[PDB]
Amino acid sequence: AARDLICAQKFNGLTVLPPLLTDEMIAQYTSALLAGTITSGWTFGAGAALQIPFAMQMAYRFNGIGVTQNVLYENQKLIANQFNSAIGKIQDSLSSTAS
Amino acid sequence: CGKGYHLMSFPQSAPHGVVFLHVTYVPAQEKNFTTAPAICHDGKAHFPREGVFVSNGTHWFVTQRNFYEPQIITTDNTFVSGNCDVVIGIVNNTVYDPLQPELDS
Ligand SMILES: *[C@@H]1O[C@H](CO)[C@@H](O)[C@H](O)[C@H]1NC(C)=O
Ligand SMILES: *[C@@H]1O[C@H](CO)[C@@H](O)[C@H](O)[C@H]1NC(C)=O
Ligand SMILES: *[C@@H]1O[C@H](CO)[C@@H](O)[C@H](O)[C@H]1NC(C)=O
Repeated sequence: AARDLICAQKFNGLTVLPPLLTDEMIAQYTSALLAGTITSGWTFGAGAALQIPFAMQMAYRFNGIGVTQNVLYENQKLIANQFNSAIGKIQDSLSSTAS
Repeated sequence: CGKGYHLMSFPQSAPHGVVFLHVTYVPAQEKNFTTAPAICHDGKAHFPREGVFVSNGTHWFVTQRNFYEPQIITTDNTFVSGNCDVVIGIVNNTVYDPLQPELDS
């Protein structure tokens, strides 16, 4: 067809080098960080990864910000529904808006 | 200030720079335990004040989060909120009351 701009760049001595980490390696790192955060909490970032149930981890997180942990255990399904709805709104916004 | 739970730091001089000696806390020897979010006693839900409910094969204890120091579940280290029909994963156990043996004796 027609001459590309990248070919005209390459013919004049300009070269683009590939990065050391491929996208699969970045995805593996992100998945490892996500699994360590979900299963262990913050324990995996300061030593060995110690398992904890996720409801108890979220009770720990509420106890961090000054709310007593019975608030989560009495409103667990509502907070789960709010989190799922917020992830759904992020998915809808990323499917709709591109700015 | 380093990797782990930070405790102290010491500065040292270097040519065109500085060197920090970060002292940290790293947990070492973990152990598997069975846990519950609450203790149902006399129709009331008991939540720990600070720490976590753990269990060996027979008994239930309360211990702090970063070190295994099990203690007898008592009304001093637990607080009451609601009943047992709401919390998911509640278990049945007894809670010690220190006033009853002092009043009886
Ligand atoms: C705990 O249990 C898991 C699976 O049952 C096992 O792989 C692990 O070695 C146990 N001990 C520790 C200290 O995690
Ligand atoms: C659990 O701990 C209690 C108190 O130390 C002890 O009496 C009991 O024998 C232990 N049970 C098991 C199965 O280790
Ligand atoms: C806990 O005790 C209550 C009443 O004592 C009983 O109705 C309930 O079934 C018990 N729970 C379990 C898991 O045994």
